[PDB]
Amino acid sequence: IADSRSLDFAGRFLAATGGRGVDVVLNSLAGDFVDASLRLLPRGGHFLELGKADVRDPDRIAADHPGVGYRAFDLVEAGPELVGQLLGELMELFAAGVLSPLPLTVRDVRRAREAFRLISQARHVGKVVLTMPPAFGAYGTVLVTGGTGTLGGAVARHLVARHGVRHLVLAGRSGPAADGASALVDELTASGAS
Ligand SMILES: NC(=O)c1ccc[n+]([C@@H]2O[C@H](COP(=O)([O-])OP(=O)(O)OC[C@H]3O[C@@H](n4cnc5c(N)ncnc54)[C@H](OP(=O)(O)O)[C@@H]3O)[C@@H](O)[C@H]2O)c1
Repeated sequence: IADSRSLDFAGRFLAATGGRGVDVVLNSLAGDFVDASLRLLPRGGHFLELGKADVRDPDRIAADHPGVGYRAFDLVEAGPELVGQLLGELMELFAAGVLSPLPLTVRDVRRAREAFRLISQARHVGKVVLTMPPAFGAYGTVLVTGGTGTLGGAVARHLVARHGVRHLVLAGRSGPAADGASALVDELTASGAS
């Protein structure tokens, strides 16, 4: 480990590798950091830049730092067919217990301003995720307890009418015995919902 806000790392790690340096260097930092990092490829290797400030020419790097293939890249350069394979390979590993989702700072999308402030102040933890408003869907089941009531049944009619609900379970102590129950079922089932 070493501090990211100084350049001590550059001569701290070459000293820890005994001058061999490393074999690959993934950068996000700009400015003087770019050159200070190439110093950790004395024996050459890969050096690859995510940051889009201070992009460099692969050839004047290969010259000034023999055996260093430099490529600044963006995830879009992979192409959609490759992403699928890569994502397949990753999901294989998440399911094997090798990779774990990062720490999450979660917010409701309607509260997105504050979320971007967290991010722009570097005060988020790991990954920020925004979660959409509540919604009923035609996929999956919806439970309406007391769905033989003044409105509980009226809600059921309306969920299927304008919320697209296609699967319902109405519940109550009486259950089917409730009056208007088998009548409300036939009414909703005719509306296309199980
Ligand atoms: N309607 C209004 O103007 C109004 C106003 C304010 C608040 N609310 C609230 O809105 C909700 C619906 O009220 P509502 O006006 O439609 O009265 P409701 O017609 O009597 O419907 C209430 C439903 O809840 C069921 N129920 C009672 N106890 C239950 C239990 N332990 N477990 C499962 N189901 C139970 C009843 O079925 P079973 O007896 O067969 O179990 C009944 O079908 C209530 O929670 C009420 O507090 C309604």
